[PDB]
Amino acid sequence: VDWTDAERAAIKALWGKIDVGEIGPQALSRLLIVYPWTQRHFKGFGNISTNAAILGNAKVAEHGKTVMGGLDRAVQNMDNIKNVYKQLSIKHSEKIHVDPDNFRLLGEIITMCVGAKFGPSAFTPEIHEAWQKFLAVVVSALGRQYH
Amino acid sequence: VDWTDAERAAIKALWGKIDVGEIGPQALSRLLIVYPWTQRHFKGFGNISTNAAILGNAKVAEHGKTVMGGLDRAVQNMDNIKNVYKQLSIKHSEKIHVDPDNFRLLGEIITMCVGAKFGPSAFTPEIHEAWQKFLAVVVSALGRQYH
Amino acid sequence: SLSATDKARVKALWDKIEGKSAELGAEALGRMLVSFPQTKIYFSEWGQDLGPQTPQVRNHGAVIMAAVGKAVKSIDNLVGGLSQLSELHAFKLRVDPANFKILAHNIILVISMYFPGDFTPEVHLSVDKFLACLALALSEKYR
Amino acid sequence: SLSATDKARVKALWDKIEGKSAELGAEALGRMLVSFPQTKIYFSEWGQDLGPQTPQVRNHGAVIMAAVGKAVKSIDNLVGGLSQLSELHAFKLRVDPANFKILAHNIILVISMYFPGDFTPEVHLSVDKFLACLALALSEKYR
Ligand code: HEM
Ligand code: HEM
Ligand code: HEM
Ligand code: HEM
Repeated sequence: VDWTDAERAAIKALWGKIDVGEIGPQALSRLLIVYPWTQRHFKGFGNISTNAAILGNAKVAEHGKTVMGGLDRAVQNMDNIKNVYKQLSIKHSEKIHVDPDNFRLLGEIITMCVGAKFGPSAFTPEIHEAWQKFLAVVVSALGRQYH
Repeated sequence: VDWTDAERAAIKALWGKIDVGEIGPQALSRLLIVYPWTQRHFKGFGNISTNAAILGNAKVAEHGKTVMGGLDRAVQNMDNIKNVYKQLSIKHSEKIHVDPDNFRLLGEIITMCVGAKFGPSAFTPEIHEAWQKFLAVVVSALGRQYH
Repeated sequence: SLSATDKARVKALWDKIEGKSAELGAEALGRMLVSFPQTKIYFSEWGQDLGPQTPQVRNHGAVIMAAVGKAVKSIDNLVGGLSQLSELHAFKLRVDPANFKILAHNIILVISMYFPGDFTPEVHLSVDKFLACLALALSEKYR
Repeated sequence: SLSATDKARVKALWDKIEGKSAELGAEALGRMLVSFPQTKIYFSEWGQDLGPQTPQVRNHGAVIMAAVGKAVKSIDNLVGGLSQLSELHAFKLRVDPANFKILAHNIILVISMYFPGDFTPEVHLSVDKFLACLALALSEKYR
């Protein structure tokens, strides 16, 4: 939708600092810890029954990286997000049936993790702003089919 | 999106029994009563400070009818809902800023009012089903711009 | 929080709709599965496809309404009186909290649909507050 | 509900972040207005356009965090200790409950952003549970 150069810049610039394999694992791990009902969706990850089980489980770390790769797909196609997320929508919302609001929760956890990594001087109100408009779009593109 | 004849039928058939000027007022009135924080948006309706104030206020009854006319616009354009709601989206979500979840709340109250009017033998699980897929679409088409 | 007034309103409604609860619960559950298919994922062990007509659902219908009838009876301490349903839901089954809203809606829908004259605006408020409080008690064992 | 453990975790965090609350609140409020413009509708009386740099917001920042510091101090009865903020928010201003989630997020975001080493997964859980409980106490006077 309407992205400005200022927005693309801030977002691209931020995705470019982020180390996917580090923020991804931490984010997906927090989702599972802080909001434990999300665990029901990853029954195929094995041992995630305790918080240390979770923090150590390599399958969780692996999947956290897949999520960041999924986000990269959008940062790479910022003007067609909805169409390029054609598959991820269907999977999550037509097959798995993740309640929409969980997308927001993981979106928030990543932002928070992005925050704790870079600080208030890189993750400024201005960046934070472009970034949030970005996740709001991803979130919207991820859901649908359930209703 | 994908509407079947069975769905269009049930929906059209139901909209055709409904008396807009009767369900509308009751629905908008309940919204204001049951979820009072929605009152902040209708400050131009005058006296709605008490539940009887609300139930009697003609401005509330008038507006409830405008809401049902807005829904008629969709029942009339079931395959372009999103585009025909181009204006209502902007108003509610870009100008007024009604939190999205309120759309769901009014959607639920109307359904409930539709329910109390016709009963379990007209508002069957089958109808209830087509109807819900319908409001889910309206709700989605009404919001956006806020994020 | 439920006020004493709220409790008094829920009590009058429940006493009035009791008995018929069994059909109301069958209806409520039966309608959630059909109208909000995302909820069916929690009942995939059940057989025939899930509507009011399947036995499992119609029997589980009376079950929920029985628990709800019991919640009304302990309206002064839903937390304490609901800790086992919470451990079952929030801990054992890992139900997404977002679904409590769905069942509640289908329940209020059924009530208004059965006792319309009695589900006045003021009652609708209290019964909605109660169901919201019920979900809160059930979300107790999540974290 | 907050468990004693939860309370103990919120207490350790708060004691640690106190003082800096004033800048954290300025930041939190400043970020909500900018990142979630739908919230600005509640502050249209304020002047300069709303960011962390405007005085009204930076001063109201310390204000919220002061109330939050006070909530922590009455963590055993947020309802009773918060009834006046609730009457103000839920009754006087008619704030949409859906916004409490927004402020909370911006607050946790600021905390993690300022005391990252201290906002571990377990803390994040408790502080999120507390903020959720806070909103519950403030939503007390809605209906
Ligand atoms: C920022 C939001 C999210 C993004 C971008 C995202 C991205 C992804 C990606 C890239 C995949 C791989 C898809 C494929 O197989 O083609 C995936 C799968 C999956 N995601 Fe997400 N996801 C998000 C949020 C969530 C949430 C909140 C949940 C859970 C509550 C969830 C549950 C799953 C599940 C269960 C799978 C497949 C796993 C399995 O079979 O065990 N996702 N996601
Ligand atoms: C089924 C969902 C809804 C429908 C179809 C709907 C429809 C309408 C329609 C047809 C109008 C007239 C628009 C125009 O001026 O062109 C309108 C205006 C308005 N609606 Fe909605 N609406 C819905 C939900 C809501 C909710 C949930 C709120 C409040 C929480 C809301 C707040 C308003 C306001 C404030 C106005 C303009 C009023 C004024 O200036 O005083 N609407 N709506
Ligand atoms: C919020 C109101 C709810 C109440 C009063 C309620 C009540 C109950 C009761 C009484 C039982 C039977 C327990 C037993 O056999 O020991 C139960 C089980 C269960 N509930 Fe809930 N429930 C509620 C919400 C939900 C929701 C929102 C879902 C998810 C869509 C759900 C999913 C389940 C499942 C999957 C079972 C186990 C069923 C089986 O296979 O026997 N419940 N619930
Ligand atoms: C959930 C956490 C919240 C806390 C701890 C909090 C705390 C406070 C405090 C301490 C005051 C100052 C009261 C006074 O001057 O007497 C206040 C006022 C107010 N709050 Fe909140 N607040 C919260 C959430 C919100 C939210 C979600 C909004 C809406 C976006 C909001 C809107 C307002 C407004 C509009 C005022 C009056 C401001 C003025 O013009 O002076 N607050 N709040």
